[PDB]
Amino acid sequence: SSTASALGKLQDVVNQNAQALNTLVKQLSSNFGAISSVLNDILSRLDPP
Amino acid sequence: FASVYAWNRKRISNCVADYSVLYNSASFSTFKCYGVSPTKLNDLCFTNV
Ligand SMILES: *[C@@H]1O[C@H](CO)[C@@H](O[C@@H]2O[C@H](CO)[C@@H](O)[C@H](O)[C@H]2NC(C)=O)[C@H](O)[C@H]1NC(C)=O
Repeated sequence: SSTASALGKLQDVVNQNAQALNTLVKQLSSNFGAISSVLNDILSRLDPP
Repeated sequence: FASVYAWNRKRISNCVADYSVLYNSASFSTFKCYGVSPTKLNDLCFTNV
């Protein structure tokens, strides 16, 4: 009841899963060498070829 | 118009431009553009030119 920080393993597992998911969803915002990171702009601005 | 070493730079803003009536003009020797498809110049909207 009083002393905390005795449940490290479960918290570590949850943290690892959440952090992996967050970094995966954050990866979507990169440019990857193109001129825009949003696909709608690149489809609506430039010639399909 | 001025010379190449003293090219005339001007700002165009706060107006409803019309490139369709200008693109169809046949008096131009060449008309080559980078980064945008000309047919999609009638729906894009910029801040200043
Ligand atoms: C200067 O103005 C004239 C006339 O306003 C333009 O001439 C037009 O040229 C196009 C293509 O050659 C024609 O389709 C139009 O019919 C012409 N206009 C008229 C009223 O007949 C000329 O293109 C303009 N030049 C510049 C550099 O803007």
